[PDB]
Amino acid sequence: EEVIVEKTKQTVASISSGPKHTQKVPILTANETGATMPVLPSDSIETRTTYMHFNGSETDVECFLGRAACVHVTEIQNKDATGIDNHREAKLFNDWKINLSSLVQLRKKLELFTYVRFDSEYTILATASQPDSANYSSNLVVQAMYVPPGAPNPKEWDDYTWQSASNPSVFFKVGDTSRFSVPYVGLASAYNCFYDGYSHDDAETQYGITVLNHMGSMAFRIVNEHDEHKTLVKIRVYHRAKHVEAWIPRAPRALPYTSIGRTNYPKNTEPVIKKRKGDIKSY
Amino acid sequence: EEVIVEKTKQTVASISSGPKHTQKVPILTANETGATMPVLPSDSIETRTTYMHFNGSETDVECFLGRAACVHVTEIQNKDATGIDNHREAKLFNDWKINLSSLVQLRKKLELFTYVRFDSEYTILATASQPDSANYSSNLVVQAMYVPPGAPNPKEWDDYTWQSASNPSVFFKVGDTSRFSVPYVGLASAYNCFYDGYSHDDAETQYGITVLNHMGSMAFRIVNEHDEHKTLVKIRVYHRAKHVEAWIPRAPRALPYTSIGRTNYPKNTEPVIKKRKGDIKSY
Amino acid sequence: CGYSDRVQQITLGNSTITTQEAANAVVCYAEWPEYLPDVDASDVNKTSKPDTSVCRFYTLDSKTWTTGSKGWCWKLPDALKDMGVFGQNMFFHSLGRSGYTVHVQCNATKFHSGCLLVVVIPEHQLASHEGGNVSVKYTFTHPGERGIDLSSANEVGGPVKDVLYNMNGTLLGNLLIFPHQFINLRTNNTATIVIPYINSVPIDSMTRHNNVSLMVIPIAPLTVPTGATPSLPITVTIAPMCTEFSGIRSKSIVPQ
Amino acid sequence: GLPTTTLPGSGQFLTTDDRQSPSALPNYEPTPRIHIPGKVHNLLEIIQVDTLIPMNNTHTKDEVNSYLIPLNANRQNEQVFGTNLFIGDGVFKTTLLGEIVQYYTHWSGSLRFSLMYTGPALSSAKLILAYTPPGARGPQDRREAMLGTHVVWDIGLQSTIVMTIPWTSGVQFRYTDPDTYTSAGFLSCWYQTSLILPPETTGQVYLLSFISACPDFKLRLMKDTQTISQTVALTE
Amino acid sequence: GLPTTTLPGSGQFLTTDDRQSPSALPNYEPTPRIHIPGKVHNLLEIIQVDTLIPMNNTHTKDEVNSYLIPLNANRQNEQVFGTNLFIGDGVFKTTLLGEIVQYYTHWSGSLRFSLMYTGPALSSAKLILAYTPPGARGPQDRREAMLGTHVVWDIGLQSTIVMTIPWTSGVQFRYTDPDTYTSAGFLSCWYQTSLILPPETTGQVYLLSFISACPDFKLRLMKDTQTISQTVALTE
Amino acid sequence: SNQTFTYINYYKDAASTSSAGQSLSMDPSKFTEPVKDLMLKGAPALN
Amino acid sequence: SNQTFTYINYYKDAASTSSAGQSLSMDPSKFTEPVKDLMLKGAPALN
RNA sequence: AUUUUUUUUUUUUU
RNA sequence: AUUUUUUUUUUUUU
RNA sequence: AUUUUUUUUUUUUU
RNA sequence: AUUUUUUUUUUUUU
Repeated sequence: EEVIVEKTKQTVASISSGPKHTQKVPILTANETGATMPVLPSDSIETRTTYMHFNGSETDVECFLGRAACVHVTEIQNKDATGIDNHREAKLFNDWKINLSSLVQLRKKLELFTYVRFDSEYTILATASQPDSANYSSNLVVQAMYVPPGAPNPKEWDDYTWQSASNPSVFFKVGDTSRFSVPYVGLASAYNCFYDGYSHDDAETQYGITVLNHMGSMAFRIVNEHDEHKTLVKIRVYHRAKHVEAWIPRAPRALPYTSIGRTNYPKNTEPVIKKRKGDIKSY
Repeated sequence: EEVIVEKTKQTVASISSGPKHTQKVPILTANETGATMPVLPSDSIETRTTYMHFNGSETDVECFLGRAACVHVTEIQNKDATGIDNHREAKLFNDWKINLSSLVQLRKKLELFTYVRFDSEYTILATASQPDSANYSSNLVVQAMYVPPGAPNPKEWDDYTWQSASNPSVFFKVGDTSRFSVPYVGLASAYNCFYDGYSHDDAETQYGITVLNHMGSMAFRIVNEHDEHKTLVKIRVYHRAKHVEAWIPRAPRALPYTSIGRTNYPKNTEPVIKKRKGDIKSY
Repeated sequence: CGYSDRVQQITLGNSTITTQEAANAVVCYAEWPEYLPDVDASDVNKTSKPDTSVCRFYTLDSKTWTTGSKGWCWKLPDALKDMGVFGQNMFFHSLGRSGYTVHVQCNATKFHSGCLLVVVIPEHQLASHEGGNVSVKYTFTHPGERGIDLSSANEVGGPVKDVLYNMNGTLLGNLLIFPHQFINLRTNNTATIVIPYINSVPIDSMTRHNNVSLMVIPIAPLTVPTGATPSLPITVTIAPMCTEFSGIRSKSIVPQ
Repeated sequence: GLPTTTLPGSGQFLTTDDRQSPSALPNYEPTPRIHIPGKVHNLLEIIQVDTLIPMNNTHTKDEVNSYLIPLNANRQNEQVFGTNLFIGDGVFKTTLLGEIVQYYTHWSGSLRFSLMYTGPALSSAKLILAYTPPGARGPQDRREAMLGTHVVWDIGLQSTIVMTIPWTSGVQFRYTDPDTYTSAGFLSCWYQTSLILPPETTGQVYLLSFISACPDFKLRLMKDTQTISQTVALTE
Repeated sequence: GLPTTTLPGSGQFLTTDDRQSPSALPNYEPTPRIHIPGKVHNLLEIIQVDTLIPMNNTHTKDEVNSYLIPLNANRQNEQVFGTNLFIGDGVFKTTLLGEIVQYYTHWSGSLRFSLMYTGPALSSAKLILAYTPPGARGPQDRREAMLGTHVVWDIGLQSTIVMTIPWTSGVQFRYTDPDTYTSAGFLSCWYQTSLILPPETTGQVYLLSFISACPDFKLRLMKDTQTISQTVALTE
Repeated sequence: SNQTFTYINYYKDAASTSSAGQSLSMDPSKFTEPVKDLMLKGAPALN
Repeated sequence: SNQTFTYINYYKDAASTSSAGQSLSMDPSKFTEPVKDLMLKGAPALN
């Protein structure tokens, strides 16, 4: 329980209880009222005085949503750009619209609630590889540029937008990490994990996806020039939430996700409730 | 608004306003007086008490001009100097006259004002590349020597001026950065973004360019000797202004720049006002 | 009380300007011109203040406002370089600083339509009409009281003369961030702009450097009534204010 | 320069590390908080809410019928349901209790089990809901389950019984993943007398099973759950 | 030696990081400040100044005429102008408000829209300047725009109307880049009665449109603007 | 019962700091008992 | 409402320090109302 | 622009 | 049209 | 030539 | 859901 807190040992778990022959029955309830009665074990059995040596601190939503999780894995390489028309398709640079709903493990922890508001902590890890024949490992530097909506998008890896006089960017080495903090950047007072609405009253506009859970976008490149070989740099973005506030606890999702921002689930999906190996009376 | 600041919640955004039937009309104005009347929404409609939860801190000119921006990209290499007459043309060393008007993105933010005075923060990043066949990546050290006007200029990479008994220089590794602070070094009390004048009364002297926005010059080299291969080192200089003061807000430039220190724009340039896809009454 | 914001009088020296359909006076950046204080001063020479002989209204030549007319630009102190004792001290001295009161005349009738933008621009550095790294020669940025007619032709070594791009690459609509005043023929016939000394130095050469430039620009085109002559005169009258001169010598020679 | 020494673990990225880091958006002022209802501060708040148990698992596909425990009339001494009390598996696995329980490795405390009768108001029954503490097998007749933690439920105007499963364990914490050493026991229900239906009513009536946590409940050592997976990343 | 541990992010160069760094010129004494007028402390100071709107966009090349809204005589119930209120695009894009607005990602607050009449002093007009809040379409007759935020402007000795666009939004901030969800609405002007010219005067008279920001205005999350670019670096 | 000493914030922004800590607010009653009439335990739920 | 602790300057020069901070001066009136006669709001601008 | 001159006493070189 | 909102204490059904 | 500037308070038009 | 109206005095623009 959490009713009474003592002095010699605090926050009793169960109080000492004895036999009952009484006209008040705490275990008879109506759940047609939409309420859960706080029935303790001392209302049904005879109990002994035990204490909680527990605070309930790891189940705080600051702790629950506040560890780093991989939200995006993208890939760029450092090759010769002479003769390439599309630098994005050749992955000389690559950008990512920031969302926390692409790894489903963080997405389920987020979508236990309807609205969440937090400051963001990003950690970006870059690891290289040379799958083709090479004489050495290149000493490469990655630029991650945080591109807000309405900012000019990069067309090439050596394009003028990478100079970033207003856009925040970070320059770090491959094999290392870059860690930076981004505040709560929602237009409203909280992000929307779910949106039962549209951008406007239109018959062909998109459902559910919204700029209420818009968190910006970051674009990646390698600042170095090309070598004799080709080296592939894999970039993993890690997000840690902090100063978390959350609202409206929702039902957990059991069917798999299919998209970003949609609640859609695949057709002909498998049953998620485990069928009993026997009948209902079987343990 | 910013007129009245309350105690329970500070700096009201709009005051509560009601219907008007009055002989004083705040919305009738003469802009032939050269003035902007501070007309609020409460002078035209009926409003409600709202608060600014905003300070106007990112639009401070210390913040606006105070992030690092790429002001120069130059290139040097570490090759065999035996048999080379001009070391500058072979880019064994390369110097740069310090200005903030070569990247146009910082230049437009600077040229919103006529006079600016600030201390400078330089960050120099050096990245190498071996485009030809090489057995290893060289462990190179870059010297960036700040050369004031009147100081001896380097003729060779191994020339006597690189010893720098009076000139400030920094020695850092390729792949790393060097960060140093330079004070306000203008001859006058502020730099001149614009100069409607000449150096002297002459019919053939240059217009606009002046030593009032003179910030020194820094010369680059690689301290290491030559290897069996050729390695190209690209040097990017980043400038952050701080302790910024600014004067005389100017009209923003929309036509592209063509030179440094000149206000010239290209002939046969494209229109910068967007033409309407329709008539004037079209939304 | 019972006075007007319309009826104004400016008296400076032995010169007096009256107006009866003014709008206001614009004081540039809410600052009256002053003499150089000792805390800001650097030059050790005792300055010369000739006040009565030099701080007085000088009337420039008149400009004809036509429908196809683009605008006019004047540089200060360059416009007042042949004007009496002020222009003489401007050449006999190596240094000098000055504030100005600019009063632009354009009267019409109540049947007329049209609007002028009178604007003072600090450090109005002009663009060459060729682009690139071409500079503007000395005589084309120093025309004198004649000013620069912006409706004239492109000439070698001179500035660009597109009134839209403000001769420096910025559009004409955003030129109201500079201290400005309109002359609307239905409302206004004069514009008064009082300029202090705006420089990054305490005192400067008055022959190699123009501190401000004055542009009179027709935004709305001139519409005369039916049968009227398709023309109005525009007159500019500039008076130096709180003028100091320092470092007297033997009259430097400028080009032309 | 202050003379320092770098320790083993310099440059590591620990995902659970709680340090400070530079703000990429200086002087940014976020949107002020408005009052939104239903604010969650702790996951121990929202597992004390009852949610239905899909306990009629005898269906080839998932159904609404999986939440309905069938109840037959004029039966005597028989069994209504039975399950083990691994709350991170089985019937409890998709439940809001047992979907937050699988976010943590260890659990401790008392469970709160409910049953709601949804037959006619002119019907009557008596059922016996029993909890078997661990060590013994699952009870196979009513007398076996009668020797454990049980309640006799008289069905009447109040349609719900609430029978808590009290914390009967030697060790202080149980694994949320099913473990034989930290097993929790067994749960079953039996006819105490019978189900009597009123005249001109035939067929089956149903029970609705709920589970929640007591305020006695503890939950520690956060892990990743097995209820979701993906093989490729999702696109917008 | 003080035992230290280096964190992830050691040796990174963040452009927005505000730290200290060694001075390359020790003991340097800079030039003392003199008093220069027109000192700017904040970009929210200089966007409360009106600048002209190039709103007559119907020209193949940029003109002075682009700033003049034509106004015809003896017209009734017609439309003078109309635009959307994306202030980082369209007619507002080259404006001093809308060139500082594109240095930031989010904007909030009230706009201040002005109109100056430049016809003859013996002429008269009545115009109705209306703001349509978002959700509805752009108004296509005067009665549609009459149902929104409007002012009736009597043209007389005072030549300017100042009609603020008040902050009518559910969300607290709008994107400066045009976005459908954070759209701002529509702005238009119509003839309330007519334009009456005096005798012996023919032709068109003109309006001059201004925009500025109220002290209510907010502007956050600095970005790079789209108004300038270069393909190669500049040389002296 | 020691106390940690890492309470010195190095940056100027509040988004730059570390995690907020446990709320110790702990109100399950707005989900468990969201009812209009207060419902005692032991009393009949209805009438 | 915490306060940052990074107020120790490590170098001897004032150019070596970090950014100055917000001015909180905020006077738009020298650009918005640079007029000689004070102009009230509500009153006629002229005469 | 509420500034200009008349002239007082103090300071820098007596 | 000197009205609008912020919120106090009293009265009618507790 | 013992004068020059810094700035006070009074008078003429507020 | 113990809320609704009657009307007082204070604050924002007189």
